[PDB]
Amino acid sequence: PHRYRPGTVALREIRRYQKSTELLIRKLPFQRLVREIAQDFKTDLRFQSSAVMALQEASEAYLVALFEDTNLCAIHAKRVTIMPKDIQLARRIRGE
Amino acid sequence: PHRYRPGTVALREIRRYQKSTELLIRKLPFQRLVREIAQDFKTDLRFQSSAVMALQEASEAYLVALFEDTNLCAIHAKRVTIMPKDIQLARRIRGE
Amino acid sequence: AGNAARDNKKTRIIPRHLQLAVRNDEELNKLLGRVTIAQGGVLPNIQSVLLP
Amino acid sequence: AGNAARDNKKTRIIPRHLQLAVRNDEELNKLLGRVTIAQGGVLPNIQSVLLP
Amino acid sequence: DNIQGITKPAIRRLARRGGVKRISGLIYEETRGVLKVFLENVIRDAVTYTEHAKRKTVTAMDVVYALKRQGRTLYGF
DNA sequence: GACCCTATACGCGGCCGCCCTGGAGAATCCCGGTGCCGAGGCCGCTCAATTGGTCGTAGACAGCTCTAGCACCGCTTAAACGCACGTACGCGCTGTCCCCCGCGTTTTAACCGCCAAGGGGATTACTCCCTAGTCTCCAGGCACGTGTCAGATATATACATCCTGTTCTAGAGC
DNA sequence: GCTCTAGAACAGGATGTATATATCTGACACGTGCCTGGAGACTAGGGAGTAATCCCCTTGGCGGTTAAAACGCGGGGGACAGCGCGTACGTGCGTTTAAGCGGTGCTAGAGCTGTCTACGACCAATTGAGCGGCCTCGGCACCGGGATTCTCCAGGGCGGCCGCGTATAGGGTC
Repeated sequence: PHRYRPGTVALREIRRYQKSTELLIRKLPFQRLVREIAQDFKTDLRFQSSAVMALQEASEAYLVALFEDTNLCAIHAKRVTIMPKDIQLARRIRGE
Repeated sequence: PHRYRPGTVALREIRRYQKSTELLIRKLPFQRLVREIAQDFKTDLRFQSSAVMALQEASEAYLVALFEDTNLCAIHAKRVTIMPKDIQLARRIRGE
Repeated sequence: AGNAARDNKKTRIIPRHLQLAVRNDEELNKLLGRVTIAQGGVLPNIQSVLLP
Repeated sequence: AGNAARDNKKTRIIPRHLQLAVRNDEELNKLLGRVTIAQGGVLPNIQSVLLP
Repeated sequence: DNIQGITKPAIRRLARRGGVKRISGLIYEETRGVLKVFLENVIRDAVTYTEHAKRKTVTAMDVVYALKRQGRTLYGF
C-alpha cells in the first residue's frame, strides 16, 4: 500500500493549481448559490452565463488571495495549518 | 521606593492616550522630516503650517491603525510583543 | 456626536465626538472605513489578553 | 507577456501569460494591485518552511 | 538626520494610542522606515499636485486630495 | 620531615542514535501523431474625423499687494535618552492524543449534446413635459464686530485602591 | 503538655483619579451691512418615455458518461500548552536637549486686476479604414508513449556521551 507523505501531495497540488488556471469551484453549484443569494434581493431574477462566469472568476480570485493572506498569517504564527481565526484576522486587517 | 508591575503603566498609558486626541508626534521633527523628503523632489519648496498639521494627522492616524493591526497579528501569534515581522505581515495583507 | 458629547459631560460637539460617533455605529464606520478624522483619535478599547 | 510565453515556449499570449507579466513587474504590481485578471491564476510561490 | 528626528517615546505613544502593551526594541527602525515610505508616497503625490498648479508651496488642500486619492481621505481641512 | 594510602580530574576506548544511500511505484515533462476550432487574413461598407475659415473665450499674462513662512533670539518648563535592577516573556524543546492527509470505494451530481420556449435587452417612429439659457431682482446668504458663556488650565480636597504593620491562630519541636 | 515559626486579613498611611469651584482669555454665534445667485417665467428643441417588434438567450427538459465528492479507515503530523531560562524590554532615576511659544521684520509667492492673444466644437462634408462576415490555416487541446525525477522503505558511515585507566595533590603515620 505505497503511501505518500501527508504534505508532499499537498505541495504537489499547490504547484498544480498554481500553474494551471482552470477553475476550481464547479459552475453549477456556484450558479445555484448565486441564484439563492440573489433571490432575497429581486424576485425572479435571471443571470446570464457571462455574468455568472465573471462572478465566479472574481470569487475564486478573492478566495485565493484571502487564502494566501491566511497562509501568511499561519507561517507568521509559527504554524502550518490555517484556522478560522486567521481568516477573521485577515478580514479585520482590511476592514471587511 | 514604590514599584509598578510591568503592564499597568502600559495599560494606563494606553487609556490616557486613547481618551485624549493630543498630538503625540512633535511638530518640529515631523516638519523637518517632511522638508527633507520634499527637498529631493523639488528644491526650495515651502510648507504652510496647516499642510504640516494635516500631513502629521494623516501620518499619525495611519501609524496608529498600522500599530493596531500589528498588535492584532501579535495576539494572533500568541505574542505580547510586536515585532517587525508583524508590521511586514500587516502591510502585505493591506498591500502596502 | 451629541449623544457622545452627552456621555462626555459637555454640550459642544468637537471632532473626537464625531470620530467616536462614526466608529461606534456599525453602518457609519463601514461607510467611513477608509476615512480618517483629524483631532479624533480612536475608540477607547482594550483587548482581552492585555488586561491582567 | 511575450517574454513569459517565451519562458513557457507557447507562441500565443494566454491570460495566464498576461497575469504573469502583470504580477512579475514590480511597478505593474503596485499599479494593478487591486485588479483581478480572469483565467490568470497566481504566481507559483512556495514558502521555504513548507518545502522539505 | 530628520528621519531620526522623531523620537522613540513618540513611537511608544503612537503604539499606546493603537492599544499595544509592549514594544520590541528592533521595531522602531521598521516603523521609521514604513513611515518614511508612506510619507514619501504622500509627499510625492502632493508635490505633483503642487507642480500641476504652477505653485511653489504645498498647501493643505492638495495634501488632503493626495491622501484621498490613495484611499486615505482626511477630514477637517 | 619523609613514605604510603586515597579521592579527584584528565585522557582514551567503546557504543548507539544521527545522518546519509539504492529500488521502485508514481507524478510530471518532452515528444510522435491528429484535429478542429479558434485565430489570422481578405471583401465590402459604413461611421467618425479633419481640413477650409470661425469667434467668444479659457487661459495667459505685467504691475501690484498683501497676508505670512522661514531664520534665528534667550529661554522656559513638557519632555527624551543613557543606565541599572527585575520580573513579562519570546521560543527551542518537550509527549502526546487528537486532527488532518492519502489511497480505496461508491455514488453523485457536474459537464455535455439538442431543443422548446417564453420573458427580456435593443432600437426605430413618434411624442412629451421637463430641462439648459436668458431678463430682472429680493430674500436667503457671506463677511466683519463684539457680549459672554462653554470650555480650558489649575489648586485643593474627598473617595478608592495598593501596601506595609501588625495580631492571631495553627502546627512542629522538645 | 509547654514553647515557639510562620501564614493570613484587616488597620492605617501613601498615593491616584476625580469633583468642585476659580477664573480667564477666546472664539460661538447673533446683528448687521450689504450681495451675489438662483426664484419666477418664456423659448424651445434635445433626451427620455412608449411601443414595437425582435430575437435571443437563458431556463427547463430528455438523459449519458464520468471526474469528482462523500463515505469512513489508517498511521503520521502537529496544534495547544507546562517548565527553566536568560534576555531583552519595563520601569525608576540624573542629564541633556531640543521642542513649545512669542516679538520684529521681509520678501518669496499666491493671488489679484485689468488686459491680450491664441484655441477648440462646431458651420457643413466627405473618406478611409473600423468591423461584420467569410475563407483559410495552424497550434495548442487531446491521446498516448517514453524519459526524468519525486520521494517512501529498509540498509551503510559518523560523532557525542559514558565507563575505565591513570597522573596527581592531599592527608595519615612513624
